[PDB]
Amino acid sequence: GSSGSSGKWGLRLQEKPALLFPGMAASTVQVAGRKDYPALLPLNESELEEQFVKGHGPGGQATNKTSNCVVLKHVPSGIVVKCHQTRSVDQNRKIARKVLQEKVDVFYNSGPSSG
Repeated sequence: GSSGSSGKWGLRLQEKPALLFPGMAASTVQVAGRKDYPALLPLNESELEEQFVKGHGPGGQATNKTSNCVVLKHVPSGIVVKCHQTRSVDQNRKIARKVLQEKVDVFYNSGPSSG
């Protein structure tokens, strides 16, 4: 075997610390809080397609009969509705339009329903 040594002497220096300065304290935007800003959306009546019931085809049970049942649906939303309030087609149209408007509103303000 063998051995050895190394008397590595040395010196050092230092001084007192100095002062510092403060930093900025900015701010930023927050969440919306709410999430249902829109409601009862404008349903353009000139953008809809209606249908009229004259009877029903062979379907066994039920098989609807001739009535002033006006049918209305939303094109982009595909939601359909069948209302019958009076014997007047144009009165039933209005009533069908308002009920469809309520349904399309939530379909735009929210998502689908199980699908």
